[PDB]
Amino acid sequence: AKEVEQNSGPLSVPEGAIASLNCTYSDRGSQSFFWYRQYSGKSPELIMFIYSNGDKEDGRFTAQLNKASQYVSLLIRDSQPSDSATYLCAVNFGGGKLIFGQGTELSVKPNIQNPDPAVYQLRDSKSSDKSVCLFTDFDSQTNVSQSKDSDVYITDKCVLDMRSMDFKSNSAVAWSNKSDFACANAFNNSIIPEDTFFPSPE
Amino acid sequence: MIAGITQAPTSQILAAGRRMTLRCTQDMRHNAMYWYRQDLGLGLRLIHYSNTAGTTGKGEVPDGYSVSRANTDDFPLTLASAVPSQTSVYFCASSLSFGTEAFFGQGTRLTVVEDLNKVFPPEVAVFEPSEAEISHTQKATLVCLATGFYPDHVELSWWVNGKEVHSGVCTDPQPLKEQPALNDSRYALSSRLRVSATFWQDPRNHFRCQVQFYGLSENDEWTQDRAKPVTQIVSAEAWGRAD
Ligand SMILES: [Li+]
Repeated sequence: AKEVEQNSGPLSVPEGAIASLNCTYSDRGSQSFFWYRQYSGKSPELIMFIYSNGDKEDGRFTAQLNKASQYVSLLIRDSQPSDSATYLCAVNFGGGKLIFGQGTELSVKPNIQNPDPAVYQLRDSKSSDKSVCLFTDFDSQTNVSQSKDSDVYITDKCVLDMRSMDFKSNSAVAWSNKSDFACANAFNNSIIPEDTFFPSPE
Repeated sequence: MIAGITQAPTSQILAAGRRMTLRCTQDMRHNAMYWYRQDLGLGLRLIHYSNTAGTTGKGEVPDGYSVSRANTDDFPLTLASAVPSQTSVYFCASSLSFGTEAFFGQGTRLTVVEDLNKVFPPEVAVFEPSEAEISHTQKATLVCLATGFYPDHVELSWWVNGKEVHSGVCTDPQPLKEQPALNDSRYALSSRLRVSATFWQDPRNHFRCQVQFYGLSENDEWTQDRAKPVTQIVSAEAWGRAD
């Protein structure tokens, strides 16, 4: 990516809203324009192609090419959390090169219906001294910061979808093998909102 | 009935300085073939391309790699002397002709290591839903942790009563470093599976988190006390509990 350029993002879009992705390119020899979608740990798959100036519509996707202004764009109407992926602009150049942009990660944030932020402590199913902390049920604007202590591990948040209950929720996990660790040492006031339900494990 | 595009191997750990050829074959009679590497800041960068049998060209990052195109079917990528900066995810793609839709293979995770006994399989543990969650929400989240692995060549899946589930699952997109000050740090990855409290409460329900690790091949030499860190599956499991 140097003849084809994109912002890396991540771009954050509320569910239902229009997601807009843009890509620019060098005008010498550019023939055809592609949008690829790449899910995490998967391969890029073609969603749209365009070669003449104007709009092209396919379902919720709209591609727009303006060769004079040297951009190409993709609009995603009615965006769903399952649209969260990396979107890759690709351009065909004369002589054989298919050049990709750096990709824009789109995160489509679920509207959390009933935020119920909580941190729960879970025990290992196997006989051990081990537990993990689960921060869950928080709203989608919550930022989960990286640990500031080497031996305390804190994940980023992810969205799970219980499809048959029509229920989405956010969570992040923390754990530590430090002798004096409490879940609160990881999910502290820099992360958890006011009135987080933080029950003592029994 | 066509196999489509296939890359081989699917994973490789290489000692630095060794020669390596990544293979890509397609049975679609496609004329144009491409090799890309993908790295977290950089997106997909074209290494070499071949618009047609017998013609290859340099892409954006050709240094340290070569290709040939003796046949329509195949496009091999060769690393003459592997260096750590060649650690990447490699994608081969093909299109019918120059300019048509590119179809990508599955990708090859290649890690080039200076030291082979930095390589470790994951340990895997499942953590049972907390009673306070079950009481507060009538839902029950299980957590799987894969820890202590190097390099980051893992695939985590959940299996409920012998069948893979995707609903109510999310897994971290990137593993985290257990010791980020060390540039050879082992990794950890977590995943959740959330079910209704009544599903978790049924002692007939079996939950398994399975981690496929890609390690050293059967060819590679091993001299340490610990087991050879081969390509392997490590699992952990829990049964449902009424109480
Ligand atoms: Li909030």
